Amino acid sequence: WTATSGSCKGRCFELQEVGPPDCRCDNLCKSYSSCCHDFDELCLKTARGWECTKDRCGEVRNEENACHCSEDCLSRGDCCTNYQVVCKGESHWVDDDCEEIKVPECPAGFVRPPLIIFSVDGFRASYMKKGSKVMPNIEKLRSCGTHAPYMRPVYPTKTFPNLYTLATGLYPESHGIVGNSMYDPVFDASFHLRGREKFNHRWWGGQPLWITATKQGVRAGTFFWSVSIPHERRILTILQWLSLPDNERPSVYAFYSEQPDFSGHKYGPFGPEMTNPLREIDKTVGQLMDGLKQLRLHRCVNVIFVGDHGMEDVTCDRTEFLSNYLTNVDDITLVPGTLGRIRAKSINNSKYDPKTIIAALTCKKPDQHFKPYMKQHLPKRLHYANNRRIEDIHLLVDRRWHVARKPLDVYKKCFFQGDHGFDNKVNSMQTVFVGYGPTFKYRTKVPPFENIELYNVMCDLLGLKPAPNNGTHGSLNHLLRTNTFRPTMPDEVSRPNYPGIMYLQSEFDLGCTCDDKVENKLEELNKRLHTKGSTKERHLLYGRPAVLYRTSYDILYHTDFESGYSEIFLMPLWTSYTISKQAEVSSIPEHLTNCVRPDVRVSPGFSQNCLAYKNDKQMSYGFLFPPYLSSSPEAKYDAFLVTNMVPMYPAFKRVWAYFQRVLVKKYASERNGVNVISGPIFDYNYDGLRDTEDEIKQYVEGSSIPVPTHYYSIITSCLDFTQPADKCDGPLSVSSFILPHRPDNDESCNSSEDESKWVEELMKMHTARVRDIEHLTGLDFYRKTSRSYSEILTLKTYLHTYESE
Ligand SMILES: *[C@@H]1O[C@H](CO)[C@@H](O[C@@H]2O[C@H](CO)[C@@H](O[C@@H]3O[C@H](CO[C@H]4O[C@H](CO)[C@@H](O)[C@H](O[C@H]5O[C@H](CO)[C@@H](O)[C@H](O)[C@@H]5O[C@H]5O[C@H](CO)[C@@H](O)[C@H](O)[C@@H]5O)[C@@H]4O)[C@@H](O)[C@H](O[C@H]4O[C@H](CO)[C@@H](O)[C@H](O)[C@@H]4O[C@H]4O[C@H](CO)[C@@H](O)[C@H](O)[C@@H]4O)[C@@H]3O)[C@H](O)[C@H]2NC(C)=O)[C@H](O)[C@H]1NC(C)=O
Ligand SMILES: Cn1c(-c2cnc(OC3CCOCC3)c(C3CC3)c2)n[nH]c1=O
Ligand SMILES: [Ca+2]
Ligand SMILES: [Cl-]
Ligand code: NA
Ligand code: NA
Ligand SMILES: [Zn+2]
Repeated sequence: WTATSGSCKGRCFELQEVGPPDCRCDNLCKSYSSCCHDFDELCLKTARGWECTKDRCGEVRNEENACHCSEDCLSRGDCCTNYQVVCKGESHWVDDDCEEIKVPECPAGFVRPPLIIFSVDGFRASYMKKGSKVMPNIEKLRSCGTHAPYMRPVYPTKTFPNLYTLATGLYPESHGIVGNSMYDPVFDASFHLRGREKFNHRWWGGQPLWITATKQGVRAGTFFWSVSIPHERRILTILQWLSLPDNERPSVYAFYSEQPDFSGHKYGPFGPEMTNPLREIDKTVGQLMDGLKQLRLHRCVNVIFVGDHGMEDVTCDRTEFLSNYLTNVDDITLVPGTLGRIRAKSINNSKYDPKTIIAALTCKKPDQHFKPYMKQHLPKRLHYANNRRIEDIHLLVDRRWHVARKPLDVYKKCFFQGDHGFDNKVNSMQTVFVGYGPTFKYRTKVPPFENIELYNVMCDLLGLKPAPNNGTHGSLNHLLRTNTFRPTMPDEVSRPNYPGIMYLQSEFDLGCTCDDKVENKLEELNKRLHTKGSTKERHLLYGRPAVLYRTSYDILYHTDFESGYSEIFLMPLWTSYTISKQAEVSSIPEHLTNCVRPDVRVSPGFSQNCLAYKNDKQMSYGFLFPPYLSSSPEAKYDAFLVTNMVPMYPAFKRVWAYFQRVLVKKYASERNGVNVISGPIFDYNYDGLRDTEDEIKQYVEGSSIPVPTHYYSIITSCLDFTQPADKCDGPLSVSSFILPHRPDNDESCNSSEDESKWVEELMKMHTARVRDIEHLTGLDFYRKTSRSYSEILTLKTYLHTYESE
């Protein structure tokens, strides 16, 4: 109950919300049916429209008008945004040449440049080029400021997950807004777009920018606008707030546009009906910039123009129905559309089985347009698993398609021609970023980057210390003229041992055998120097990775590769090797097919054993440095060391062998040499973070050898591919992957065919950032390069997406 009989007089768009049942006059009151009786009359004035005309100039202040063209309007802060243009011979902001903003040029009393966040729903990245003729204000922001060709949203590429990621710097799994629709089993409660539950604070985790600012004594504009308040009124309200006295005036403001998303759903992303919504958004930008210019704030404010996600062509006829696959369709609940989430209809049904649901959904039709996953098997780059609100069973839906439970759900719910929500790598889901203002660079293009990074930069823009988040602070310093954040490399926690020869062959009883008892002063000083690290500068190009947690591990040198070997996990944490463009691929000699050799630098007690693999009928083994790329028949023996061995399911060995035999040489040829770092990952609790020993759920049978959940590789070369990887003088180029270590290849529907038809497609799907691998392993890479640390942070956040242009 609200006693809606108080008044909004003098209170219109008040900045602190009042506690029921006193009536409200803030920009959100409509959404709560809590505005005072007189809110529309006082606060939502529309008389005479939104623009000064010739004959309104100098007029007598009529307070009924939506905006004013009288003489006192400038000092009142409530002129129509085109006042000075109509009545003072001034030019529109878009018609002025842009001039570099070297320093903030602000009115007296401003302690920092204000930040205005202008967010647009469904603004697909290619609108910047394709709609440029009809968006002159936006094009001026873009070309005069700092811009990215596109900005990558988070998954799912839905509105609320992405806006809240923008606000928090957190993945949806961490902030808790994991879709536009959700069930939380602990609350036993549901979140929906329509309705009241979404207002309850328990849905909304992390610390959004407005709370960060408030806690640190930076005043924030109430960010959110009830939908019926028109755009013109939102802009005028922001401009009025910017006229408050210094002690009351916010330093950060937000504008949100429901367009072009609203129309994009109805007409598709490039429907001829889409020109008008784009023109209208540009006009709103024009009104803000003209308004700032009137207030002499146009060279003082930092403006961010940012989208939440793009929009793809999707129609009712491109719907797959679970009723075409499942006999038991009534025993499941589906969250439907551009992603699928499945759980049991009733928790009292003990006959429901996710195993059989997944199987009935796997590779059942030749051109099936969704793929089912247990959430912990989704590509790690999605970071979409560690939340009780994310159902165990997930469907990744092909772009341009929908999934529904039953055909009745679609024709009793063709309306729409656009939608979004798909894999955040998809080109049509990419969105926009432009930063314009004193703190951004002038006429600068920056590479594509992920929206999780922006919270840190908005904090930087406001002099705020960011709450802990998933951005990599410093990776976007290259957007900024000043206020950069100067991070330090994390300190190494564990230093390595460098073991020499300490064990005799006969101390090992690992049940391993090798055909290698075959016999020199020249070449014996040689093998010794290699084992002391003589070739190390060739194979470890960027320093050894730092171990950022407490553990016991050894560095092992070899002719062709270097590794950091964990005495706790009984395998390398990392193995580093360089493969030049000239390198040759050889095969494993026949006599060496099942060769495993004891490593006399590492005790039997800290070694794997071959008997455990023999006894484990499910588990086999592979090598991290591939024997195929050995530099000489003699160096090849190093590759069969028990300290280079890792457990591998036979089904995964198909993947791994093709990577090592075919793909590594292919990249070396294409990139003029590559450096490769590979290693195991353990993430049994699917939280994206390195597991401790006591979190490991699976061991090679009868042993203490832990089974990795994933294998990674980081493949670095010179960005200037005219220089070989091992002799590179400038910026680097990287691609990485985190392959799930699975006992079957059910994920790849064509896996009964030759690896040349399916493995590279699997690797692409599991593309990753170096930063993702750092979280998962507790390692820090690129410790010693000649590049600036900010530049290295950017490289560590790079994702190679394999989408076309
Ligand atoms: C992306 O960035 C984020 C932010 O940095 C990273 O997430 C952080 O990771 C930390 C490590 O996992 C984690 O630290 C834990 O904090 C626990 C206290 O948590 C509360 O307080 C914080 C701070 O205000 C708050 O943010 C949290 O909010 C979460 O929970 C509510 C709902 O419950 C949500 O509204 C909110 O969205 C958020 O949920 C997310 O995080 C939780 C995990 O905390 C997930 O479960 C959710 O699914 C969701 O993803 C909390 O309100 C603290 O209690 C933990 O301490 C335990 O472990 C330590 C090790 O130091 C041990 O010493 C302690 O004994 C303790 O163990 C005890 O509790 C155990 C569990 O019950 C029990 O098993 C033991 O036996 C002990 O009794 C821990 O330190 C931090 O909370 C989150 N922060 C956020 C915002 O999510 C994230 O990792 C990054 N992702 C990647 C890929 O890098
Ligand atoms: C969807 N929505 C909104 C709305 C607008 N902006 C938002 O976040 C932005 C605030 C500024 O920083 C950039 C993020 C949010 C987040 C989701 C809570 C919601 N308002 N009205 C409406 O329908
Ligand atoms: Ca983990
Ligand atoms: Cl959703
Ligand atoms: Na075996
Ligand atoms: Na298969
Ligand atoms: Zn939408």
